[PDB]
Amino acid sequence: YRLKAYYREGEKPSALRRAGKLPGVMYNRHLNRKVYVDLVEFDKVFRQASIHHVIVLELPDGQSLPTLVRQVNLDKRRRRPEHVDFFVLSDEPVEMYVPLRFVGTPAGVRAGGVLQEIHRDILVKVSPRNIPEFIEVDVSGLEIGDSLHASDLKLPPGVELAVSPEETIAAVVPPEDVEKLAEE
Amino acid sequence: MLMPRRMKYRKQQRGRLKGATKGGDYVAFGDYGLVALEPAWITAQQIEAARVAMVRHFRRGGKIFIRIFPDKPYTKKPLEVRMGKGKGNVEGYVAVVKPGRVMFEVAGVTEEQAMEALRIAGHKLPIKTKIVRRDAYDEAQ
Amino acid sequence: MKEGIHPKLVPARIICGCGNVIETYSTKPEIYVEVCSKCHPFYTGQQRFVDTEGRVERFQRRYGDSYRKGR
Amino acid sequence: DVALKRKYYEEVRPELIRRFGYQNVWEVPRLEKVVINQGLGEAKEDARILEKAAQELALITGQKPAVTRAKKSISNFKLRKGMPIGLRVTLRRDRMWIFLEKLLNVALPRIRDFRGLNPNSFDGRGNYNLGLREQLIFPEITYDMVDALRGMDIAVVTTAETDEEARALLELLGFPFRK
Amino acid sequence: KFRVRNRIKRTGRLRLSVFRSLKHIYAQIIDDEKGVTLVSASSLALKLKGNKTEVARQVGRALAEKALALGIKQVAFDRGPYKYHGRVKALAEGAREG
Amino acid sequence: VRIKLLLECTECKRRNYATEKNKRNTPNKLELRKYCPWCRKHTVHREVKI
RNA sequence: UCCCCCGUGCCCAUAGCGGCGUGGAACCACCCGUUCCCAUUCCGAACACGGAAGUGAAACGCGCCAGCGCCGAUGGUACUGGGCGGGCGACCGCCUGGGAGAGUAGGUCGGUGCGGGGG
RNA sequence: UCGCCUCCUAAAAGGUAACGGAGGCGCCCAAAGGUCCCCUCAGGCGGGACGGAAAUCCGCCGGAGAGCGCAAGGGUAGAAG
RNA sequence: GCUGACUGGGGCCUGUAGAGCACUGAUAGGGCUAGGGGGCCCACCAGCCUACCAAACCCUGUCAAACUCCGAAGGGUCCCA
Ligand SMILES: [Mg+2]
Ligand SMILES: [Mg+2]
Ligand SMILES: [Mg+2]
Ligand SMILES: [Mg+2]
Ligand SMILES: [Mg+2]
Ligand SMILES: [Mg+2]
Ligand SMILES: [Mg+2]
Ligand SMILES: [Mg+2]
Ligand SMILES: [Mg+2]
Repeated sequence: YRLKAYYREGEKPSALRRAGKLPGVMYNRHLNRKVYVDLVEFDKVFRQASIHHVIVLELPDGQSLPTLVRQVNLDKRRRRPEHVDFFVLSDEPVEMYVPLRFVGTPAGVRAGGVLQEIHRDILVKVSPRNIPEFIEVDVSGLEIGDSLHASDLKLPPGVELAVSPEETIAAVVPPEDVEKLAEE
Repeated sequence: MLMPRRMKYRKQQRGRLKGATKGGDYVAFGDYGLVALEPAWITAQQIEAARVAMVRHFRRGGKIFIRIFPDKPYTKKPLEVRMGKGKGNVEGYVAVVKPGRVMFEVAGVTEEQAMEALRIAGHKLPIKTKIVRRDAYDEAQ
Repeated sequence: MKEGIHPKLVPARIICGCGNVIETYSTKPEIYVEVCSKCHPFYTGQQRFVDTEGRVERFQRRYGDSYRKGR
Repeated sequence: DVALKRKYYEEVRPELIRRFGYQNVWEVPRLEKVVINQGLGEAKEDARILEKAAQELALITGQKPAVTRAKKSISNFKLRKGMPIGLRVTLRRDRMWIFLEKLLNVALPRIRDFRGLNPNSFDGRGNYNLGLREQLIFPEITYDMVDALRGMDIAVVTTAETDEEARALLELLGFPFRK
Repeated sequence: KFRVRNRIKRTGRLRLSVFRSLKHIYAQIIDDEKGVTLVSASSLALKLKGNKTEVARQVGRALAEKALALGIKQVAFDRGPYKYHGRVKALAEGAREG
Repeated sequence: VRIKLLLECTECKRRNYATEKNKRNTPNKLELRKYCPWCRKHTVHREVKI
């Protein structure tokens, strides 16, 4: 995932976007520079990049450094990006969100219910070099009652976690049919 | 309906409606959600009318997540009475929603269904709405 | 310390219907006693006051045990 | 001259050191306090006090007790901001042995009853806390002065920690147990 | 935290803070606002006698002796967890009236 | 105040006054107290009525 | 001057809580006693006194760690002095100064004067 | 409804209206006052004779959520308790 | 007889906007879990299950004129111009 960046001296952020670009920032232990990216181009990347995969930025210095979004601030109304925080990866252990790929048809669905995916991620610390893609999850078997979570996942090589780990990550809740009105 | 079970004060001033949303602008729970495009007091009967519409569309299926909550006291003076003699009585409760708030949102239902489901509930509301689905809502790392 | 009120504090005798016991140091001379007459710790006790008077001697191990019921 | 005294210094003290023990002549399980609260039988004080529990029970352990008083509001218990309802007595060192020892193995007995002391009853720091059905019945009886069946609840705080270190101290000191 | 620290009730300058150790009995005549300890005097940590309520009765006049050389004739007493008793240490001079 | 009743304090060595309030019922009846006079100053005072 | 400890203040969590070190030579504490001054709503527990066999266990002092606590950018918003506009209205936008709160990167298991005893 | 007190409305000094929103006062205490000396809470979890889910106990953990005669607010354990 | 409005620079006094749940309350779902329908029940010694009710507590989402861990812009005042 390749996304290009550019430097910002210190001129009206309102202009950058009133143009067509998306102001932002880069940082970690050392280094922290005000940068920016083309809005319509950064979106096409993020749509898949998200914060689960590493976004390789660039610059004039032709230095393709690896990073990942730390947080994207929205416009509330208009609901679109307004600024991004790029975290430059190193060699040091870092905490990130690895996507949980819940695979399988839970017995609770065919029976009665919906698979509410309480947590579609899980912050875990790891090595930039060794970044997982998706922590699969065994969903079949989950019935209507409570459901597996946190301390129940296959944690890949050198990838522990920064969870409770009691934090429920999923649960099958009965479906809503007919019959309503309780306040008679 | 839907309303607070307890309170420290039965009646409260009207307050204003300027500003964005303060919070609750990203999906957070389900797969699709209905977002508010204008400021407005959404009443308990409106919320209910929408939710039932939902559960009614996709009969026996998915989970609906009502995210706004009517906890603000709406007041009204007795029919044909003059100004004065104190504040009116509580007619109902409302939810102060500002532009951007994701009011409702569904889960566990086909995309096509999510749409027509959220569309209908929109009609029940007194403001313009927009349907959406998980995206840059992953506010994390 | 505390002057007044306090008891008297004086040694006497801890009798005992089964040999001497604790050494005076309380405030009582006579007493039923009975340290334990059978401790109780685990066993050596549980003298379960139920002993059916003169057990055995009658109705005992007779009437013909199990027998050749196997046939 | 003291009764148990030896029992602890002579016995128990060593069996522990090597069963546990080691190094310090201090990190060895030993008692330090012995308090005991009555509460006032199955009916508290009343303006017409009681204080017999005081005067009597006081010297059934050798030394008058103090007087505690409630707090907070009662409503359905009959009390108020308190006054009195207490009458308890702590005490350590000498009297601790003398009271429980010259009463541990000779007094506690007699009271018509079952097995040993309730096992699962300790916690941390080993303190235990039994609690006879009050029943002022024996030892030091010398009848008369009989108004209520008021008795008490004994609290024994020891050094030690865990439950073994503590239990080991009592068990090997003279505390029949578990059922 | 037996807290105490009644010394907070100190306004008037020059407090003679004390110390009741098992072996010795220290003492400093400190002037706050400047955060400086003017005079002083220690127990046998200064050599003297051997008896508690004794070494004190003198470990005092000693400190009082030095203090006068500096004109410091008026101060206030102290000893945080004091209890003004036993090792009380009465002493001439030191126009403290105490 | 109906039950409190406000009384004064006489010099007993003669006349004088100061005046305060009592509380007949609540632990009370007859007030003796040390008060500094004006007509010499330094004595004991009792109740009265006025 | 330089390390250690004993009292004292200032700064008032990056100054603590909790784990894990360790320290007694000295000081300190725990202890040994409680006849004596003095004590407890009852207990020499606490105050208090006279000591000196044993100890660092406790408490305390001094280190180690980031997990809780705490501290916390840079950017970008919000909001807003002042100025100028739009919408029937609920409200909203541009200019110019000021500019959070949260969040993120990250920071921290203190700093420091005066007087004592000791190498 | 009419005087007094607390909070809000009141737009971060003070002040600020309406038949605006929500509660109190018309006492009391000789100890609930002065000073000196000690003491520290509520709850949470254990363990507890009668013991509710708070009587009083014992052990940790607990900076204040307890307490402070009565409304509400401010304040407060380095005490006003 | 230069002290005025207004203004520049200092020093603080403050809790609105905003925001945020640490307090007081309000909150949807989920987890865990005292109870209570009740359920297999070996029957008192516990017990096991529960797309019902459901504490306290934690997680995710929020709400407040009489909430505030936090907090502007400004405003007030004094000094020098
Ligand atoms: Mg004001
Ligand atoms: Mg103002
Ligand atoms: Mg007094
Ligand atoms: Mg001028
Ligand atoms: Mg002027
Ligand atoms: Mg100015
Ligand atoms: Mg506010
Ligand atoms: Mg607001
Ligand atoms: Mg100014």
